[PDB]
Amino acid sequence: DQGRHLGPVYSINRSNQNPKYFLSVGDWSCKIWVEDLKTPIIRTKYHGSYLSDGCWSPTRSGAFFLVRRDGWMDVWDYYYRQNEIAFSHKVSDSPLTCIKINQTGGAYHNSGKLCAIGDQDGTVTILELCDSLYTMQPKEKDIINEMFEREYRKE
Amino acid sequence: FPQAVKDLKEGVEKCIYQNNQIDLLEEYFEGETSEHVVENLSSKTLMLFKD
Amino acid sequence: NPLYPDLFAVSLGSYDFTKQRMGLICLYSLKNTTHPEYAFNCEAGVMCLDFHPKSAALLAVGLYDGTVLVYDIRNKHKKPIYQSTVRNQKHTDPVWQVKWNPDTSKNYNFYSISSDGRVMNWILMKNKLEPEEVILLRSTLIGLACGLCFDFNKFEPHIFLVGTEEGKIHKCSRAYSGQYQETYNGHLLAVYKVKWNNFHPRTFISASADWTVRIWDSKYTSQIICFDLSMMVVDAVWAPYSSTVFACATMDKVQVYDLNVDKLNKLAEQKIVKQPKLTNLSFNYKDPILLVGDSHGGVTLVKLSPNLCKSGPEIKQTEDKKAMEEFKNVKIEDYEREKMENL
Amino acid sequence: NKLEKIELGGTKGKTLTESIAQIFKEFEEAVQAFTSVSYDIMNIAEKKFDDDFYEFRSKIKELERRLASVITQGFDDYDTIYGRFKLLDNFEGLLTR
Amino acid sequence: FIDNNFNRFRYSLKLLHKFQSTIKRHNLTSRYNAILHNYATELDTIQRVFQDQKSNPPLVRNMPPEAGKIIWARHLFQKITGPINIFPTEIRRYYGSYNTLGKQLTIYEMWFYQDWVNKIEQSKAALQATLIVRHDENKKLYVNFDLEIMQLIREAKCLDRQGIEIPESARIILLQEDKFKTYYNELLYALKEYERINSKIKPICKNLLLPHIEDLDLKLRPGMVTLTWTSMNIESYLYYVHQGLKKLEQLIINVNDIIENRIENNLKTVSKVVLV
Amino acid sequence: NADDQLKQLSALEGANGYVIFNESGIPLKRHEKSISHEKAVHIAALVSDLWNVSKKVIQRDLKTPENDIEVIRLRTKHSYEYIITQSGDFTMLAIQLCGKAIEEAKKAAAAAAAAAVVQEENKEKEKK
Repeated sequence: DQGRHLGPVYSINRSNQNPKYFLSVGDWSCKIWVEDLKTPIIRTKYHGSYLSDGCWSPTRSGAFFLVRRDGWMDVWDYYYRQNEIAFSHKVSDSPLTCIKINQTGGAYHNSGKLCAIGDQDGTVTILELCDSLYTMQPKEKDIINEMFEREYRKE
Repeated sequence: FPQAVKDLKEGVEKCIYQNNQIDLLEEYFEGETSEHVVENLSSKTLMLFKD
Repeated sequence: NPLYPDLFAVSLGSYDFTKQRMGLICLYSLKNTTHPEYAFNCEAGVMCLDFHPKSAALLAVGLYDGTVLVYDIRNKHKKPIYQSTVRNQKHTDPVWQVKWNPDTSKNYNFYSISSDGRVMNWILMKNKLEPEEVILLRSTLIGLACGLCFDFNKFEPHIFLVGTEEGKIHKCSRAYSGQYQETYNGHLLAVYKVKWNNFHPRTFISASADWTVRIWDSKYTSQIICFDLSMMVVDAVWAPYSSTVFACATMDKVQVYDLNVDKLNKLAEQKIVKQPKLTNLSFNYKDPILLVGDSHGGVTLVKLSPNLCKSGPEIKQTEDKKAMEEFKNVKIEDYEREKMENL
Repeated sequence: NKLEKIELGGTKGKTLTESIAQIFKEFEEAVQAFTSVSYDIMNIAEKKFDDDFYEFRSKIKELERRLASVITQGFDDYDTIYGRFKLLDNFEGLLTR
Repeated sequence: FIDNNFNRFRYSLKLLHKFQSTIKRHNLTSRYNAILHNYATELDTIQRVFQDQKSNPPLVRNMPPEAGKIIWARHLFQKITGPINIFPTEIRRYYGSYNTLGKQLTIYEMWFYQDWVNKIEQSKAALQATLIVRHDENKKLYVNFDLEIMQLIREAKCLDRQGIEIPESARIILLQEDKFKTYYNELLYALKEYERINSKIKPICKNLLLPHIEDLDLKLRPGMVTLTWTSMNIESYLYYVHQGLKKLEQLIINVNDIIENRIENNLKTVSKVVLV
Repeated sequence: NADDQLKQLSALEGANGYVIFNESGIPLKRHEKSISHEKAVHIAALVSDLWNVSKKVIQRDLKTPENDIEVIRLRTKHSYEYIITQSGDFTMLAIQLCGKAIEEAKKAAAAAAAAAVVQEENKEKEKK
């Protein structure tokens, strides 16, 4: 009834750190829903064009990345500011069809360091994320669980 | 001997008072680093794959 | 600096409004007086400089165009750690008073009062600063009231006193953004500095452009005691070591008054530097030394006499450890009661 | 009582809830003063209760003033029409006239 | 005992309290003589202060000299009136105080009128000039805001606080003062943000990305020179500038990531290769 | 009279001990806190070698006629300070500490007192 998306849902994902919380990216704005609540716990803003794919960071539960169809990728971090995007980057002029984030790792690459985004043009770009974004911040897991539970109780 | 020791001590005491006023070797905020320092998030394209 | 008594920082600023020049912030260590321990260059003169009580390194800087600068002493580069911009809602005109909130639970809290008159609360973040308006100065007049100073009671964090250019001192509460707890109409001119008395709550001393120094009780709507000086009063600061002791510097004359020693007459009057007018004066908590700032930027420290001290009727009488933080509080109440009987 | 139950969980969390918790406690503290009700019992002849009411009236206004501030901060924080509207629904019955 | 009490009083507010106890019992005549004489002494020090503070009065902190000087004169006149009213020989002291006040009101009223006529004409010219301007030597965009408009706005606000009636033309600017501050703050933030974006671009790319840098000036330039400060939709124009910066940031950030990450790591690895 | 000077040296803040050396090198009087005689024999030999070398060096090595060292102060790591003053044929070494060092010493003394009190309490418990 209240969670119907304006456009068809394209990507459904759940944070590796917490299985109960999963975010579905549909049309202009992706939403986050709890395991037993029909309605979405948190709706985040609105975005230019549409969001083709959004995926949770495996290393850090708090920050999830959504790639828009305008060729701009914006990273949402709930650890610092829920209200605004942590940063916005333009991968290419062509629309980004999908985004995939690496898990586990080897050699010089840690979990979440490299993100692969596929453009409509057909080029694939791997972006090395900042160490602060990929590395877990102090008490991130405790803070995110308290905020999500509090939001769930409010809903 | 008696006169010299009071006099010598007096001189030693005078040296003690000047040093006692200020440490003079202390280093303000010695050792501790910058601690919190703003960091800009950054993104670096490592490579591009195209057909 | 709270951590080290020897290190004190004076930030040079340009007064008179029409003449504007770059202001250099210099921290002068007591060990070396030949040159400043730390030298900082700023685009505009620094109106106010403050040090966080919990950490000596954190420094709060207020400059012309309302820019708010945060500086870390530890950093070698010496560039400002944080800055205020139009997107960060930095206030207009000049931020005359800037202070550091003692509570560290919510990261670090920065309090700044602009010339326009908007109390601003700044919380330190990572590569970003968040500003929150505590209150608006806000009468058949155009625009917001101008505020030249603001102070926070140590005993109660919620109640804070903010001075105004209009000349009416306003007691304010953090909880009510749009409401005024109380207003004092005693001053006829803008109050340069308002400070709560040490060791007591609901008491403060305010220095105004009109050449009069007034001590007020928060419960009362008028100043309990008013001191008249022919020379215009620039600022008044309470003594940290003992209550009912304050210093006022006016037109090259600095006067210290103790209520117990004399009801009206100033205990001591001095002129540290004959050539220049004194822009401001500060008090050191650790020792009885007063810092006086001249118009030319020269800063001279004057050590007070041992004649004035707390628990002076009898030396080491009753052995009360509690009395140092309680008898001083008790003594002002007794002095305050005497003023009520006279009026 | 309804205000204590509210769990908005929007934007900044815990610090806002702690302030809300103190406000709910503040109301309980007022009830404990008024709640004790020494003598009183709504006597028409006794005017002591009326004096307590005026003191209680100031306490409710203080509670309401704090609610206005926290409510205004929350509305600015959401930054979206849907988010701000959701907060209004939670406080729909909590409006203090 | 009574004599000692009188000396202590010679503070005026405090004296009344002492008198109340005294009221129940030539002490009354002496008290009136002391009060009348005390008022005269206060008027004399204020009169000397008025002459001393004439040329260079100490204005309220962060207060305009034209408005600050007027406020100081008004406050001195109010203080004289309060003691004159308290005073209610006695007639001679009152006559002198009235002469001084009459001088304060007559001179300052003419003084207040002169400042507004000069300031209002100067303020209008500063307010209506393009949007932003770039120094020829500096070659960088700068906010074209005028200090006099800000100075006039601060002084205009002060008159309302003291209850003085400002002119209707001055009031119109004061009503829109809040809107101007926000517009000025956004423009300053954009210029500071603009420099930060330029700093991010590396030197090699600078020439390659020079046409893109021109586009920001190209989109900004019509708004810069045709807004005329009080445009019907300036805030909307500011929104366009923000959209342009975001588009420039996206491409610039992607270029920096491609250069500072994937290409740099390859070249660095080849240098550290050794292969022997 | 002579005994009072040793008490006076201890009274001065930042003073740990005082050692007096004769021309021969025998230590006349030393502080009780510092080792007595064994430390004095070891301190007197080092100061005489240093004082004699410095006195000889100033006159010849610096090529300055009639120039004699009056006081030598050696500041080392932590709070150590060793002012040396020569009166007539007797030269003494004074060891003083900085404010932080003095505070640390006071804390140590307090800890020792607390330990003694605890021991006394334990003894009382054993007696009970």
